[PDB]
Amino acid sequence: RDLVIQNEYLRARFDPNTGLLMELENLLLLPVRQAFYWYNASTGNNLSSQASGAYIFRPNQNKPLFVSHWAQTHLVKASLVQEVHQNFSAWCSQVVRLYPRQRHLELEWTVGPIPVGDGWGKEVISRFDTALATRGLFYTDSNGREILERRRNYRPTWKLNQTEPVAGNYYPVNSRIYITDGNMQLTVLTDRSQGGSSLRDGSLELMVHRRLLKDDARGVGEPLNKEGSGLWVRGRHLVLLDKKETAAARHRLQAEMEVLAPQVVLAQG
Amino acid sequence: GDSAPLNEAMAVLQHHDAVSGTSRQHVANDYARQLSEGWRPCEVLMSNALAHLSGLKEDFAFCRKLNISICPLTQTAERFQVIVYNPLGRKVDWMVRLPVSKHVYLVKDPGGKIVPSDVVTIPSSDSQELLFSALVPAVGFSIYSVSQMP
Amino acid sequence: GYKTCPKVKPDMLNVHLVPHTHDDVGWLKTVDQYFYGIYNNIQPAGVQYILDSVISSLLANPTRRFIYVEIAFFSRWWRQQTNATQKIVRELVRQGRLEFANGGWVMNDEATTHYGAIIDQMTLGLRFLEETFGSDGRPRVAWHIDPFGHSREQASLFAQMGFDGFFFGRLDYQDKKVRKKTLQMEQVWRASTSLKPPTADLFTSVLPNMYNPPEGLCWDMLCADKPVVEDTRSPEYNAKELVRYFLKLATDQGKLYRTKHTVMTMGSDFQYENANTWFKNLDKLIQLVNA
Amino acid sequence: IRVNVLYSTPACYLWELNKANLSWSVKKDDFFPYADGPYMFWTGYFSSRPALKRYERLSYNFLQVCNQLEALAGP
Amino acid sequence: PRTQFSGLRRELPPSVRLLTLARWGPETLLLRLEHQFAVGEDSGRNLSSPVTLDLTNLFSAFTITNLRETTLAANQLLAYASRLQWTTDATITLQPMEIRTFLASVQW
Ligand SMILES: *[C@H]1O[C@H](CO)[C@@H](O[C@@H]2O[C@H](CO)[C@@H](O[C@@H]3O[C@H](CO[C@H]4O[C@H](CO[C@H]5O[C@H](CO)[C@@H](O)[C@H](O)[C@@H]5O[C@H]5O[C@H](CO)[C@@H](O)[C@H](O)[C@@H]5O)[C@@H](O)[C@H](O[C@H]5O[C@H](CO)[C@@H](O)[C@H](O)[C@@H]5O)[C@@H]4O)[C@@H](O)[C@H](O[C@H]4O[C@H](CO)[C@@H](O)[C@H](O)[C@@H]4O[C@H]4O[C@H](CO)[C@@H](O)[C@H](O)[C@@H]4O)[C@@H]3O)[C@H](O)[C@H]2NC(C)=O)[C@H](O)[C@H]1NC(C)=O
Ligand SMILES: *[C@@H]1O[C@H](CO)[C@@H](O[C@@H]2O[C@H](CO)[C@@H](O)[C@H](O)[C@H]2NC(C)=O)[C@H](O)[C@H]1NC(C)=O
Ligand SMILES: *[C@@H]1O[C@H](CO)[C@@H](O[C@@H]2O[C@H](CO)[C@@H](O)[C@H](O)[C@H]2NC(C)=O)[C@H](O)[C@H]1NC(C)=O
Ligand SMILES: *[C@@H]1O[C@H](CO)[C@@H](O[C@H]2O[C@H](CO)[C@@H](O)[C@H](O)[C@H]2NC(C)=O)[C@H](O)[C@H]1NC(C)=O
Ligand SMILES: *[C@@H]1O[C@H](CO)[C@@H](O)[C@H](O)[C@H]1NC(C)=O
Ligand SMILES: [Zn+2]
Repeated sequence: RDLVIQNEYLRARFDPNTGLLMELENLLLLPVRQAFYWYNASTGNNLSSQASGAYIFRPNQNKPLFVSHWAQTHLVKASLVQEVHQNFSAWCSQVVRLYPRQRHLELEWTVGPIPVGDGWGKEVISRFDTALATRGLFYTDSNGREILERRRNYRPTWKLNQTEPVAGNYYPVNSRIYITDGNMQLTVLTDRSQGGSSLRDGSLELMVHRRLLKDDARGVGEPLNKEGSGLWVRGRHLVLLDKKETAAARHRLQAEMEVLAPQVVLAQG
Repeated sequence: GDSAPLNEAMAVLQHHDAVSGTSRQHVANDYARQLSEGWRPCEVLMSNALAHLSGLKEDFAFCRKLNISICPLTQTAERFQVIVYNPLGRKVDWMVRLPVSKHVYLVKDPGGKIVPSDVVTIPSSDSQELLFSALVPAVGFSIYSVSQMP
Repeated sequence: GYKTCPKVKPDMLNVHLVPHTHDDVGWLKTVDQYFYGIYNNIQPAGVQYILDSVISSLLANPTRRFIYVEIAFFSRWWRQQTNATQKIVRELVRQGRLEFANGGWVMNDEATTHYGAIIDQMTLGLRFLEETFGSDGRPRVAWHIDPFGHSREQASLFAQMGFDGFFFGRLDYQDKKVRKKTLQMEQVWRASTSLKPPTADLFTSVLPNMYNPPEGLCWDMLCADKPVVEDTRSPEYNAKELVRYFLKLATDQGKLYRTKHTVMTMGSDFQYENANTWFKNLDKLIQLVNA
Repeated sequence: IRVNVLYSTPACYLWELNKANLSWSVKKDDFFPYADGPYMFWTGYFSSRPALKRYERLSYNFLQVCNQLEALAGP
Repeated sequence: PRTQFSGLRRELPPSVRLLTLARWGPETLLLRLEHQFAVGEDSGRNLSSPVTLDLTNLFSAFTITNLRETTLAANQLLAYASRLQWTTDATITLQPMEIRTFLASVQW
């Protein structure tokens, strides 16, 4: 008996030993894992004085660390919603939802005040992992319109000498991003522009938040530090699963329902 | 009611040192400030627009903090309305989620018929939200009515 | 517009000096602090002075040209002027002594902006110019010199707005290296995989030194480069060496571009505060080298 | 070789490039990622300042609704 | 007294998007209509195919009396505009990803 939430179009499973999303399915089944990892921001080394900062993204380690290997889940099954609350940490938690007749799975993440007390700048990411063979390719939307194909460590225009395996593979994602094995597609919609890329195959990742304590020598003259009310942020990610040939119409139409959403105004009476 | 101030602030934030977040903290604060001040004249415009389009007599109000489960009106009033506007060129069947007090609420749609509702609880904060489906026409709006049962 | 362009000297290498001022609508100071010139300690910059000077310097020599880009700053300054000044300036634009480059309310970013928001922003700038100067104040080229990388959609948007060209400064260092070696600094950018050509075909040109003067020819009040000294009996005389430097500098650059033409962006972040420091010397420069 | 320098605008320089009637190569991709030198990429601002980034994309949705309503009402 | 409104008499087909509906002036609105699908995203429902629309009565809130084609930023009259060429070596119809801008005089 595993932790499950569903509605008319989708069914999500959670891994019994971890509390993390384990399987998503169309009532197309897809073993997908999601979790929050962080990048140990770089302040420089013998290879170059450069350090991560307001502009520049430079990890002093190419492999991110788990914000936590498991999450404390709390099931809430209501007449109108079905959500799995997840608690990864004091500064990280998420709510996974499925509403009435909605084609996507809602992932509302809250990356609280990132602890910089360890004296290490950090850059958080939500990374989805899968087995669907993507051959280093993945897609991103350009300012929310046409979609450009992206390849790990590759340049259409010249013969690239990669200097940062993680950094040089990040592209702007303003609305969406997706990875398909040519047969089934997993797409992620955002509520704001973020960074992202497919670092290992069958995987994906967007950057939720970052906090560096050292300027990156490009002009600002101050570390992306002390943002105040902004230290604590909450956003949503809309997960979409469909066959490659049917994906397009869904991410287009929902993506538009996402930016041109409904407005609510109240009146006493 | 003026939409000019907000259109202007949205332009400013389009700068390359603004939304990119590549400006200093005080400039990042003044950016948000210009935006906050553009939201007022707009909801003024939105009030007149609706009052005109629906004839409704009540003074409208906006809930800017739904963002974190906070709205004085929906957590205090015993009788109030929800006007949901839809900007899309097609109909929407969207879920409403407002913060309420520990009571039971009855929801009636545009026609007056009782629509399914449900008060859900927010884990760990022990506060709750009223929920229901709001069917809205393209480029239009719908007005539902709510009342906490005694 | 184009019917107002200068006289090129065919069968010679032509260097187009493009005087300008990159005015960030906020970065290290706020918009009001930048416009008024408040807290010059944080950063010396006051756009209201920059605009006054440019105009004077333009009336000082009809040969001089100036391109201004941030409409949000110009828009303000404008309402602040007298009918007299406004009548004058409109004539400088009519005969193209004052030209507008991007036309947007600001020079927007290309990685985090929403295509729809970029349009409202542009329409807003182009709207002001439109009803203030008419056809005569409409930009012809797009001017992104500082954004950090460029999106294909941006090119598509500008193409659809009727811009003929688009120039920029920041591109990957490896990409640049190859382009200069492959004489490919300029080409045509097909920004759409949907729209039918020429609809989304925007001409693109990669500027030389990002957007700053060549090393040694920065005459703003912010640089300290040695100014032009002609007095032949004066020890500070450098007019001769100056020209020797330039000529070599120009023919070096020519080799990087396909036509007998190349640009030289004369100005940087918030320059021309005192527009005259720039023009006085530039005037001599043009005369001494064409001599 | 000979040299002629002159005052000019980005538009006039473009008019000359057109007048030459050449044939240029074609670009079909974006210019991301930007990198002004080894080990340094300008890919961190893609997510810098989440809060503000969201505040703006939200004000957009809002201004729109504001626009549409001003259009439907006829003051 | 008016529980529900709509501004359209017939809604937009899925492949189209109301980009802008605005107040350009006293009796003048700014309208933009884009085709939110790029070639290939048909997704089995010919959603990428071109679409033809009627603008007379699309809207109920007001009536369109005059219309005039425009460039994306609305600063030139599309029919009176032109761009330099480059050698590389009512009823409005929309093609994939095409955005058309209009300034229409109206009456409420
Ligand atoms: C969920 O969604 C959210 C979006 O919906 C999202 O973003 C957040 O959105 C909310 C609203 O939705 C935003 O809230 C608004 O923020 C505005 C900006 O606040 C900041 O800037 C103010 C001004 O800053 C300048 O001036 C200060 C002094 O006056 C200086 O200290 C600053 O350094 C800065 O100075 C610079 O600029 C000066 C010119 O302005 C210049 O002279 C000077 O030299 C220099 O260059 C600050 O006052 C403000 O500080 C407050 O809050 C911080 C918390 O960080 C405290 O530390 C401070 O003590 C102080 O309390 C911020 O720095 C606000 O202005 C705006 O306030 C108004 O509106 C709210 C409600 O919306 C009212 O409660 C409030 O009373 C204000 O109304 C006042 O003004 C109006 C008109 O504006 C007027 O009618 C009324 O009388 C009244 O006087 C509001 O708070 C918020 O900014 C967004 N956050 C972020 C990070 O972007 C949010 O992230 C999402 N949440 C999630 C997912 O977690
Ligand atoms: C997730 O669980 C953690 C438990 O580690 C919660 O954080 C602790 O909360 C208690 C009381 O609220 C505090 O006294 C502890 O100091 C907190 N842990 C820390 C910061 O060390 C956290 O509130 C939960 N997050 C959720 C579910 O939102
Ligand atoms: C890939 O990038 C590296 C660094 O930019 C290049 O190697 C460096 O080259 C410089 C001189 O050209 C040496 O002084 C450094 O020691 C090299 N870095 C190291 C530690 O290897 C390299 O040339 C690039 N790839 C190629 C061969 O084009
Ligand atoms: C994250 O980076 C830090 C900083 O490099 C790593 O620890 C380092 O910092 C210490 C002081 O803050 C130095 O004294 C150590 O020499 C240095 N460690 C190394 C690389 O030798 C830290 O281990 C990293 N965190 C993790 C767990 O990845
Ligand atoms: C220009 O200034 C004069 C004052 O000399 C003023 O009367 C006039 O109205 C101004 N321009 C306009 C608005 O016609
Ligand atoms: Zn700049």
